[PDB]
Amino acid sequence: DSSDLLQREAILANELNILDNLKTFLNLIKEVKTNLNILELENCYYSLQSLRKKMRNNAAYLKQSFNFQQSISTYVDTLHLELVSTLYKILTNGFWKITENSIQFTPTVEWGKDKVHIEYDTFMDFVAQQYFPKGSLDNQAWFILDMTSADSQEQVRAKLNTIMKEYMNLSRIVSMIKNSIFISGKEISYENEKNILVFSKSCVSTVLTSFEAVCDFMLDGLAFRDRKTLSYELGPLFNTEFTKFVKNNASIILESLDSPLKNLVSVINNKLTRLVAKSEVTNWTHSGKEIQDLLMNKQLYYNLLLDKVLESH
Repeated sequence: DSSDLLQREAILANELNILDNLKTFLNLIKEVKTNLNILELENCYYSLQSLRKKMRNNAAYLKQSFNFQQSISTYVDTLHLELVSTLYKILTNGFWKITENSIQFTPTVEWGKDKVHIEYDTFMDFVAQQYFPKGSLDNQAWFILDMTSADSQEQVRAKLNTIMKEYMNLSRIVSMIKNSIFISGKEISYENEKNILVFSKSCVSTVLTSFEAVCDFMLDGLAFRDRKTLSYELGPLFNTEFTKFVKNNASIILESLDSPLKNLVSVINNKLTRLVAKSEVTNWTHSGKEIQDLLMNKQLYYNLLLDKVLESH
């Protein structure tokens, strides 16, 4: 009974220490949650940074009984998922909306009930820094690594992985464009007002006009970031396939001196040239000389005919 009395006095002696400790944790969690509600999502990451610092450093923390301690560490986990999920929704469904035959981009959004202004470059600046600072996804980073619930961690990875794969490396956009340009019966269109690139199903004119849609979208539809990424990835192919197509349809494009397909071919040519300059890449070039010449000099048409004939002659 004096042991019961002792224990009771031990417990009470540690009470104010426990509540003070709890009070701190709640203040740090309040921080995370405040920032998340007011969509200060850059800050919110640093709020989680301090919190995971304090949790890593509290030696009492891991000594708390299983279920109680686990429930706090899981709460904070789902704040990890909440911040990333909010990031992913603003990105994959605010700045970008990519259906299976549309690609839409907007450099600005007014998000949530309180309608807060967010700018794509500012946003993508901190997102890159915090989650992909090496240029790829940091799988050894505390954000992923400190999480202690399997399902919420898998989900955080998945979301961050696709943000890299599809909204940084633009992989799906790159393949949608790749699978349509210069392919007969695959139409593409560009509505500059709503800034959407629409893929359809449906001649030499239609192919050129739809490749011009792609061009216009990259020239005028994108942030510097993504024009550069797509141009890096597609530029080589743009080059090979524009000219191959023009040469293959010479007799319809070049057979007359002032054929109306020449205006369109000219325009796409100067646009491809503006693209290289504008995207600032170095993996491909486009002076546009070869096409300017071909369109201007009838003899070059005759040369193609001559050349083609001599292959199987």
